Formats: sequence, structure tokens, C-alpha cells
Amino acid sequence: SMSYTWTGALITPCAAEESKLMVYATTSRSAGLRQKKVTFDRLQVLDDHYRDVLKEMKAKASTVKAKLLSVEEACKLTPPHSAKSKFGYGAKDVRNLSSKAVNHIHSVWKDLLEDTVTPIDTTIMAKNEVFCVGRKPARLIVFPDLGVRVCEKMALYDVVSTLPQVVMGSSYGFQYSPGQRVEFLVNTWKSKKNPMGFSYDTRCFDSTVTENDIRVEESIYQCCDLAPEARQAIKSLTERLYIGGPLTNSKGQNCGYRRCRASGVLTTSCGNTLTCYLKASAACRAAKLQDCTMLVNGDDLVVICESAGTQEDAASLRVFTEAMTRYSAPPGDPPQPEYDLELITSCSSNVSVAHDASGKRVYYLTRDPTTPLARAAWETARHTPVNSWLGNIIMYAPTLWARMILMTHFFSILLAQEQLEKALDCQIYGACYSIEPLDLPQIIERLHGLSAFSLHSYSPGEINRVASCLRKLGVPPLRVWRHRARSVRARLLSQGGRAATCGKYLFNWAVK
Ligand SMILES: O=C(O)c1ccc2c(C3CCCCC3)c(-c3ccccc3)n(CC(=O)N3CCOCC3)c2c1
Ligand SMILES: [Mn+2]
Ligand SMILES: [Mn+2]
Repeated sequence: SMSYTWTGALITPCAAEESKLMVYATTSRSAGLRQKKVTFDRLQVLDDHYRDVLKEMKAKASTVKAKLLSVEEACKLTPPHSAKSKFGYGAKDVRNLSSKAVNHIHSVWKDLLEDTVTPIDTTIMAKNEVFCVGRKPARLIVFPDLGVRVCEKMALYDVVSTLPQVVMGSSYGFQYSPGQRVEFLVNTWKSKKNPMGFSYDTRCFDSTVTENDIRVEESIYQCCDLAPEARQAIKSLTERLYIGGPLTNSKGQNCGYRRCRASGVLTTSCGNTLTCYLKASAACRAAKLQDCTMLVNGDDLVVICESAGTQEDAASLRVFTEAMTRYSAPPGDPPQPEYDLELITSCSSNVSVAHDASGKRVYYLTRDPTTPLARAAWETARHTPVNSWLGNIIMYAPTLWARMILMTHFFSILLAQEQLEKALDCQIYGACYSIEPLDLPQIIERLHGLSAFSLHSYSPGEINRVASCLRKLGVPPLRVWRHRARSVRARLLSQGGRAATCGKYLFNWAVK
């Protein structure tokens, strides 16, 4: 069946968009191009590898006990900036236990328990995301009303935050900080006698997800020891929301129908991860890959296994890809065998090596700096809710480009505007933090360790990537950033107290 059906009505914006300040932001203007790509018929033929893997997953899920969240708990865990309801209240009302919101949520719940069939309305919007140089169309976000979103948490918050790690164990990517992710990848790589590995990523994953896939996920969730009401709400949410439903634009017009994964529901990430893990594990068996270890984050997969030889590996990956295609998930680009861990990119990131103060080799997570640099450029001119600049400083603190360029420029701009002490909103790990730039050394030490302030002797490949990136984007080269940083450092040190702590830790690398 078709992943989508369209009426002709447009995906409209709900606010003023901006598609320029080179660096561009996606808008609703491109929605049609995206719609075209994500619209197709899914063919899926399952086999005994898929069935065997599924049985093993259910047996693990069957050891999980999950509870219902109360309305009040689900309200308190609602993110503060999520879209207001159509029924007269918003996130702030939900979070402060307003009677208007609570009573509507109780009524949505009762309807979920009493009606297990009627498709539930969703809004479809174009995502506004900043990229660098052709242009990629906007991604589509599909989400139901706030009152339903609270009810999803009631039924499934305890399940989605518990079950995946039990079912997928060490392969569940979302349990790891970056250093832990690196540690898993490196320890896995080093455990093989002749390691080979590859990243896989599905072309339009959400659209490849079938009704059967979504019901298989529900059947996994129902293997949990759940309360009777949970079982009913989960079934109802599955039939009425997860398998599909109608789409409405921001102007209240009917855009069409969805028969695939919604990107804006509580189960998107856990569901996608479970479903990719299931198809990928089955595909590894068809491919007959030896001593396979998987790492899964949504539909970004890394597989590390024992090499069978060059031509053998190349053919085994073609068989892997063939099986994934049969299960409904063809790749955006065909996977390639890699014999160097550093060359495997997944979740837009890769492992690299530097050295600590003692001269010990330290592995850390990095990425191509093009998109982070472009996003930071944008947030120099405009201003956003997410502050991707600051998030990247935190998540990629050990990297050469975050330390030399991102930290330098942003502490320079903060010195210049006297806004050192002003908290900024920052979206990291699904949650919205209010971060004080002077809190950064503690945040980085906690997340990465003290060595993040002392790494040096980076790999030549990574230094050159950063250098080619600066050159391509017209930004000063690294020698300029070292000079500027000595100036930023001297400045912070003059200010004493906590600013002197930022100069000491964040810019220890710039000293002679
Ligand atoms: O000359 C500088 O001192 C400087 C400083 C910073 C930047 C940046 C960003 C780097 C990361 C931190 C935020 C600022 C850019 C830049 C980077 C990516 C995409 C667009 C601009 N650029 C490039 C840039 O703004 N342009 C426009 C003017 O001339 C060449 C390209 C920077 C230049
Ligand atoms: Mn994909
Ligand atoms: Mn992906």
C-alpha cells in the first residue's frame, strides 16, 4: 500500500519562515519535493530469519514489567515548547496541571479505551532546518494533538524508556553518551581478529515502515507485563494513530492520508530502532556475516563483523542489502565494507583518535564540521530555540573544530556583548536545557571527562577534514583561531571567578 495519499492541498506554514540569511533553511516551499520522494508502495516479504529474530525479541520483552503513568506524571514530562492543543490549552497548562488540560486529557484517555478503531487526526508541517550547500527539501513532521500526546506517555512512556535496552541490549544506540558509543564501537572493533564494518541507512525509513511493522512493534510491547488499561490504550493507539490516519495542514485543510510511520509520536524513535534492529539482525543472518555486532539509532545502523576476505565481504553486503530490501528497507546509498573504523560514519559521526596529557591514545566521537559550522553561522545572525551551536560545543567538545572554532567564536561574541552570564535555551538529547555559558567546563567534564580539555595530536585525516572545511566555507584557517583564542583566553582570565575557569579549561589548548 502507498505510504501516503495526497489531496492536493498544500503543506502550509504556521509561521514566518526564512530560507536564507551558501547556508539555507528548509521551508514549506519545498514540501512537494519531499512528498514525492516519501510517496511509494511498500513490498515486504518476511522469511524465517525475520521470524526467528522476532521470537527472541519477544522472549526478552516478556521479562519487562511496565506501568501506566498517571495523567499528572505524563503532564509533568510534557516538553515545555511543544505545540499547543486545538482544544484551548498549551504545554504550559499541561505542565502546571490546569483543569482545562487535565479534564481534556482524561477524556482523550477514556475515548482511547472506548474506541479502538477511529483514526486520530494529525497535523503535517514542514520542518525548518538549516543546512549547507543541490538543496535538500524540508522533512515532514506528523503529530497528533497535545492531549493525545500526553495519553501516549501515560500508556507507553514507561515502555519506551525501559523496553528497548532490554530487547536490544548493547546494540541500543540511545543509551550511550558519545564517549560510551565510541567505547562500544572500539571495543567491538578490537574484539575481531580481522574486523570489517559498515554503516547502513534506509532511504526514507519512516515511509518504509509498514502496517505489519507497526503491529509487530505493538506485539513486542504487548509481551510486557502491562496493566489491562495499558494493553487497551496501546492497542487503540496502534490502530488509531500508529498504523496511519488523516493529515491536516496548519490551516485546517485535509492534506491526505498516512499509512506509514508518523515522525511526531512518542514511539517513533523506539519503534524505528526496534524495527531496524529486527530487519538488520535478520539480514545479517541471510548474509551469513560472522560474529556480527550491531549498533542501532533509529535507522542508522553500524555492523561490525569478522571479514571473510575482500570479495567475500563485498558480496555479503550485497546479500545483506538484498534482504533488507525484501524486508522493505532499501538503502539511500549501498553500504561499503570498511577495514578502518575511522571511515565508518553513522548518525553523521565517526570515531577518531587523539592523545591525552600523558600521551595515551584516546578515542572520541567527531563528525564532518560543515553542518555544525553552517548552523552556528545562522545563529550568529538570527537566533533560535535550539542553539545548535552550544549543543555541538557540548556533544563534540573533544573535537578539534568545536574547541578551536566553535568555542572560540562564541566566547568571543559573548565577551563582546557582555552576555557571559545570560542563559540560553539549548536542545540536547530530546530535552530543552537553560544553559549558562559559564557552566560549560562542568558540563563538559561530566559528559566527556577532564581529558576533553587536554587532547592533542589529532589524526592527520581529521585535521585535514577540518582544514578543508574552513577553506570551503570561507572561514579563517586554524592559525587565526589559535590567535583569537589566546585573546579570548586572556580576556576571560582577566574577569576572574568563573569566567577565569572557562579561560583555563576551555582554552588551555591555545596557551604556548
Ligand atoms: O572572518 C571571520 O572571522 C569569520 C568567523 C566566523 C565565521 C563563520 C562561522 C564559523 C563557526 C562559528 C560561527 C561563525 C562563517 C561561516 C561558517 C559556515 C557557514 C557560513 C559562515 N564564516 C564565513 C563567512 O561568514 N563568510 C561571509 C563573509 O566572507 C566569507 C564567508 C566566518 C568568518
Ligand atoms: Mn534514512
Ligand atoms: Mn538515518
